[PDB]
Amino acid sequence: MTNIRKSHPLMKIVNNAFIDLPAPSNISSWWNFGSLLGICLILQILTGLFLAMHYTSDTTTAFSSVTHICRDVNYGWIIRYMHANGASMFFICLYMHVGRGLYYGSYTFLETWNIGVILLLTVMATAFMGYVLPWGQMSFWGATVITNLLSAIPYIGTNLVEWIWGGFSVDKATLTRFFAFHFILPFIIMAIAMVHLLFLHETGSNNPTGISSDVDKIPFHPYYTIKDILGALLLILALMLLVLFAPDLLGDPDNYTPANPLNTPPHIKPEWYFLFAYAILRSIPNKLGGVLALAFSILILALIPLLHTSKQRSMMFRPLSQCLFWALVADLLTLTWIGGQPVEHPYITIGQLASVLYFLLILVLMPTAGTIENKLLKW
Amino acid sequence: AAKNVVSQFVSSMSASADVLAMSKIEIKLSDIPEGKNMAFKWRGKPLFVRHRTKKEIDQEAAVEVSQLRDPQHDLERVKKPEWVILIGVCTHLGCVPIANAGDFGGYYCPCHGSHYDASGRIRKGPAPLNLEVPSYEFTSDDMVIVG
Amino acid sequence: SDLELHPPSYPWSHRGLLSSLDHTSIRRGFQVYKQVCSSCHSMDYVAYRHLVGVCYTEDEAKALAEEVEVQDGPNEDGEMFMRPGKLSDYFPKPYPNPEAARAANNGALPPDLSYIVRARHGGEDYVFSLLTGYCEPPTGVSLREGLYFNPYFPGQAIGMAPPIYNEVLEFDDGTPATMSQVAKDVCTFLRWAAEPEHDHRKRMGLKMLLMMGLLLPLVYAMKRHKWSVLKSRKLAYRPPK
Amino acid sequence: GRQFGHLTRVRHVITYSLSPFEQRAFPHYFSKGIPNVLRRTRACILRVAPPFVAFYLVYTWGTQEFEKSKRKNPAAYENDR
Amino acid sequence: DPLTTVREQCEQLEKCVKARERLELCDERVSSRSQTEEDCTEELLDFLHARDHCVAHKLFNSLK
Amino acid sequence: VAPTLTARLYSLLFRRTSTFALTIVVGALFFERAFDQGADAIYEHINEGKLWKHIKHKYENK
Amino acid sequence: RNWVPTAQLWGAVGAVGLVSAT
Ligand code: HEC
Ligand code: HEM
Ligand code: HEM
Ligand code: FES
Repeated sequence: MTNIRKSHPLMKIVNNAFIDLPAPSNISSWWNFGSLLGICLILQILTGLFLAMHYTSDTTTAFSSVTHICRDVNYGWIIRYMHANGASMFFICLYMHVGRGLYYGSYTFLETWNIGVILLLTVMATAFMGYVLPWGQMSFWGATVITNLLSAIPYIGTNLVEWIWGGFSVDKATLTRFFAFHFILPFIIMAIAMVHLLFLHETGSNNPTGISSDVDKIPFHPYYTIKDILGALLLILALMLLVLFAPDLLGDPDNYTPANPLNTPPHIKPEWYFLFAYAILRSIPNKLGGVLALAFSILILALIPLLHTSKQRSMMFRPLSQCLFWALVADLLTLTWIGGQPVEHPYITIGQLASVLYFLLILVLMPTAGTIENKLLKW
Repeated sequence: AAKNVVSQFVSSMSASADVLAMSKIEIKLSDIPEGKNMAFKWRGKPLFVRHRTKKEIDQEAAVEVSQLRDPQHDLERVKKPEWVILIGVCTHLGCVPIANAGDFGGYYCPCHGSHYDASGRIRKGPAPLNLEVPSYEFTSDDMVIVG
Repeated sequence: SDLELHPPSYPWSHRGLLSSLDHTSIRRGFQVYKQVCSSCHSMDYVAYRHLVGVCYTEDEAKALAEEVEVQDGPNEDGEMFMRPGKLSDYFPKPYPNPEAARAANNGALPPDLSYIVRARHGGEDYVFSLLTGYCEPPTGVSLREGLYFNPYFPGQAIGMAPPIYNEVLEFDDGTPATMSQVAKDVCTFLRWAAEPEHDHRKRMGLKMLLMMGLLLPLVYAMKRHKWSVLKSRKLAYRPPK
Repeated sequence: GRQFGHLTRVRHVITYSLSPFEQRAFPHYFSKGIPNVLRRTRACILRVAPPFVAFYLVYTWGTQEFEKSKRKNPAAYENDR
Repeated sequence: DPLTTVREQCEQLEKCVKARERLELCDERVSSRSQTEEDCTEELLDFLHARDHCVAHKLFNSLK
Repeated sequence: VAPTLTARLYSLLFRRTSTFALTIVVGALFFERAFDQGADAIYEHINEGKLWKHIKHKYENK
Repeated sequence: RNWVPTAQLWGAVGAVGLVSAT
């Protein structure tokens, strides 16, 4: 080699991971979420830093500071809204990435998947703290309710909850901590994302068919750079449509009411992204049984691999699998609906059956369906 | 697309509706009778406005440039002979000069003995450099805008 | 667990994606707040900055601003010797501090109207329907005097004096002061206080839609330009066999 | 490790491809899609659609009840008696 | 002025006339005991709902 | 024969990427301005007299 | 060679870019 820019600098060779990388030809449009997933995280960061550049992390000011951001600071209003709606997109994308892992069995990539779960839980921590940042009625009561949930742990819990908060309630100390954690988390996240990339770069992508495509590879640059760009255009279009014409639409919580430490959230609930878990949680009478089964909703993901039963890592050729896959998605939809529901009979009995359904689908139904399909094919 | 995006992001650092307003917000009436040294609260410090007298001007014009502790010919501070605008904080250890006091027809620092001539100019005491002159334009005859 | 008749979906002049605020309404509705409301409810994030957002001049609002500082002045803020002039001062707090407020209204605490439309669930539709909604207690019902009965309050009661009644105030131009006509103007000025950026935003939406209607179709082209090679491709398998 | 010349072995396979510039990006824009979009949607629909349909019934019923039981403040037990 | 006329019109439509009957009864069909739980609200809300839907569309063309 | 509009455009401006960039730089400029002018107008037409621009007359210089 | 011409158009581009952009 001489004057082959890419290999010359060693650092620049490391970037050919986005150009000369063998990329499956056939490849649904559900493969852009990965790339979108990463634009999201840069978008937040950017935007964020800017918000952090005029935000104050105190009980007295926080709401004011937010409020100042979207009134007297130039373009501080979109940036903030862009930031808030950003985080809806980052989750919307997130669930698309996973739906695909589930469906095409990308999670066959044992190690890559694991880091995916880690990533997924790491964004969840960040979205849970930042919401607290503005210090609105919704944020103030959900932070209390969720961290106190933790006090379900028998021996420690209680002491714990207090250390997290840094007091007996959620006053200054608490708020200042979330700011710092919110801040550095995403930088920690970016390292992970990159380790995630690292492991996948050893095996390549999977595809609709569910068969090796080494016989059919394609240079990433020519194709997929255009595809990614277009997907980003579509991504940005959804974010701005929502930011510019439906600002809070998606932001269910109307609570732009500074948090008064003794009031009534009629129906307090995490934002959309966490309703599944919430629902899941209420269905249990006992509070410790709810937390464990709150944790398991999300962690279940780390066992999928070990639940895979078929010989076709691709659900694509497997109809009974497809049907339950979709169900669980609609079950999951149903669970999010419960999330905004009053605590009552109708919603309780429904949510209860939906939780059962949800673990049944992942724990027992699908696996059986796997074997059945394999027997039908005489495999 | 990139042009607006980028230029919105950048603007968000430049100033603020809030900080802006208050920054240059200052006007004055013409009530200051030759003699008295009014005083305004502008930008979190003291804003001294002194209407002056032919006598004043005349004498202040005739200080020697060559010997001043902070050499700076009267005639270059004020934009109008008749009016002198200053910042009301002693350039020593930060007390506030006293209007028309001390041994010099100016102001007086009741903290270490710091004497100021009518211009701003240090003429006795540790005080280093002369009282500093804000930026401002005279608008119509009755209007003066500090900042 | 009382039904709430929150459903209102009030017709509006800015209901549409491209639809913008009517400042004359904003203007009107401001006066409404100032005369009818200023008394008990505050608007803290509201500076006297209507000028361009409300069509009040700088000289206009300076003067409007000035009298509000002369009578409610910085003397209720703690500027002992402050009077007319200033523009960075925010709308005067009806009372020195919250606790008082609730006393003047007997335990209730008059909500800052700044964000009302954006805060409570249901936006300017509910606010309009509350103010304009006051009907006769229901057969068999009892009411403490402060507990006026309002058809759209969660708990089916509110501590709200005659919010707005006919000929409560008078506008400059002559706009017919009807309870409702006044409410339509009051809400509007509220919408804007909640979201100042309402008009910029929707203009931006226009430019983001047109632009995107040029880039989505272009960039799709670009995508078929390149891909064409692959999608047009044809295969052939020829073993020696 | 090199990814491009070490992926696999292929023997006896000829492929024929043309340049972008000699070709058109959008051959039968709508006459291909329509029937392709139609044909795959109709093979999706059965697999996909159902569980969402069911969620909609559950939604509908489920909210009905709620508003009744609660709105039907007399539902549980009557007035007269 | 405006608001007050439109309201009436609204309650003059066959579906307003029809569901005002549930109001009319309850408003007087309460017994002796006056079972506080007999609160006439439910029935009222229904009326109000339909009155207002109507109101809104027409009432709007009448203001400034 | 003459070159299609495209071919003319092509051989004048796109052969050399230096010219191609230049073009893009200048068109990015010209385009902003018409877009804004047009787009703004469009918008302002939809809310006639709703915006201060339309309403400054009432309290302006007597 | 062709560098002057090309450097000249490249210099143009940066110029107009700043000017406008900025
Ligand atoms: C003093 C008297 C006033 C005046 C002039 C206005 N309001 Fe209103 N208001 C007042 C009190 C004491 C309360 C508390 C009610 C309670 O806790 O039961 C309220 C309440 C409201 C609400 C209700 C929202 C809610 O709590 O769900 C709204 C929307 C409201 N006030 C708005 C409002 C507007 C727009 C006014 C001017 C036209 C207005 N109020 C006047 C006391 C007073
Ligand atoms: C990367 C993952 C991130 C997620 C999921 C995320 C999400 C959020 C959310 C949901 C909010 C609440 C805002 C609201 O609804 O009012 C918020 C606020 C905030 N975020 Fe982020 N954010 C992320 C990254 C960052 C980063 C990297 C920074 C700065 C380095 C940051 C700084 C802030 C600040 C200062 C606020 C408070 C002001 C506001 O409410 O907008 N965030 N974030
Ligand atoms: C910060 C969050 C994440 C980022 C930035 C990210 C990024 C990416 C990128 C860029 C790709 C390559 C393109 C693609 O395959 O779509 C990818 C693939 C993949 N991701 Fe992630 N991802 C994230 C979250 C997750 C999560 C939560 C999971 C699972 C829990 C996951 C599992 C996978 C798997 C299994 C693949 C490869 C599947 C295949 O292509 O065969 N990722 N990811
Ligand atoms: S503060 Fe002025 S002489 Fe000391």
